[PDB]
Amino acid sequence: GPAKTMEEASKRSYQFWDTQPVPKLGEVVNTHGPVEPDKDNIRQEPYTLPQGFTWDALDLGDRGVLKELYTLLNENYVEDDDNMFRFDYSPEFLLWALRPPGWLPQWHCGVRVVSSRKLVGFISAIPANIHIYDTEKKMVEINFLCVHKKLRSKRVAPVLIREITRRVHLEGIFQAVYTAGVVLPKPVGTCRYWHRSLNPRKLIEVKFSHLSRNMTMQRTMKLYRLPETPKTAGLRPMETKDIPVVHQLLTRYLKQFHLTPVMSQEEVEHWFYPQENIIDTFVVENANGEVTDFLSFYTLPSTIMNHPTHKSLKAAYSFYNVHTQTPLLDLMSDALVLAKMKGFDVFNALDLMENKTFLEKLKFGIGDGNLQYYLYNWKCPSMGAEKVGLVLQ
Amino acid sequence: GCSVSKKK
Ligand SMILES: CC(C)(COP(=O)(O)OP(=O)(O)OC[C@H]1O[C@@H](n2cnc3c(N)ncnc32)[C@H](O)[C@@H]1OP(=O)(O)O)[C@@H](O)C(=O)NCCC(=O)NCCS
Ligand SMILES: *C(=O)CCCCCCCCCCCCC
Repeated sequence: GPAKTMEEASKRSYQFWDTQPVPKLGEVVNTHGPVEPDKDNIRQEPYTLPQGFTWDALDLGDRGVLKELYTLLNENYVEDDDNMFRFDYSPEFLLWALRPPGWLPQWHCGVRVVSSRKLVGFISAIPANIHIYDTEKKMVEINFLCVHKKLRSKRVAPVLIREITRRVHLEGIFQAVYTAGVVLPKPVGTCRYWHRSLNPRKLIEVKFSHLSRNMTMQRTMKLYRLPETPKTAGLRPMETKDIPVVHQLLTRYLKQFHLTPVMSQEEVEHWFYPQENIIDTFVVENANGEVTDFLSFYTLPSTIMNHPTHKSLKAAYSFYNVHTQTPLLDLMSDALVLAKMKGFDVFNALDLMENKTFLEKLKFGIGDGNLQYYLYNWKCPSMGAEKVGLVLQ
Repeated sequence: GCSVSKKK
């Protein structure tokens, strides 16, 4: 089984991860570099799946195939620790997350049942330039590892991981970054989700939160009430003319952290240009016409499992927030107001980058879910959450 | 993959 805490994880043997070029959970890392040298001959044949299952690369430009992936994740992807909420990535969100600049069709790696053609497994890779301490490396980001509930505990996830590794190796890339809600060998950083209630009545009704014993519903609703409009002068949605300055602002802002993406201007357009119900970015254009700050958050609802009335929890997730003239506290306050205006029930943020400076002050409450950060085939010292400067969807 | 958190 999986381990959510470092306690549980110390008691595990990792039959798969012991075979992989990652550090052991027990060791402390005092060096910087690849775990193993680059391979100059790569396995040409796909790894063998169990009988009755076949590989199939997913063309997400086919609407029907995209909907099959939507359905696999909607029914079988990540749940909270109490099996009450499950991610509900939309088809259009999946296209955003899975076709950034440089995406490859072979890195959308599906498993189908041979007879029925049912999609029962998936894993993905997208290319990314990653800055880790003093090194910049072309890597991939791994995401959406999913095995159908009926196919579980049959060692299909290790096969998915080895096959995407092989397909990435064929393109000359030997490092990866990824996250997980569980502890694996070996986290480079550990983050914690925090939650800012926007519609506390619904959150309590669906048991996403609870009334804290000595507070009433009326007190809780007043506690989380927000202004109707944002307060920062010149706040407006990002437009095409802002792409260069958003790129510049982000590039300079990220230098202070130890694990960050290095985005081209085209990647900046992809990741930040607003798309309704996927990604929102607002810039601050001052009295001189200069863009000095920006905030962004992505749209990711959760299915509320087995509930008769409320079926979906509308969640906004803090993405990248860059401040040079507006205080970060004011920026995030305006993000909360905008998310409330757009109908979200909760605003989520990790404790990475400078987020701890605003979490308690803006009335976020700590969550029960960790987000561990990992590198594959890269040895380096771990870092505190405040030095993680990378957000994956 | 990401992880699903709720309020402690
Ligand atoms: C996570 C999931 C893909 C694992 O599939 P599974 O049916 O349990 O496959 P198995 O447990 O038989 O394979 C065991 C190996 O896979 C590893 N593994 C389990 N979950 C993993 C994860 N999220 N990421 C990477 N490796 C994982 C296990 O640690 C184990 O390796 P180990 O022996 O070194 O400990 C599956 O449970 C699933 O789809 N869960 C919902 C979606 C999800 O959580 N996706 C990944 C988020 S990081
Ligand atoms: C969330 O879905 C992440 C699941 C990560 C599974 C482990 C990925 C290990 C890296 C594989 C690619 C290596 C390429 C050099």
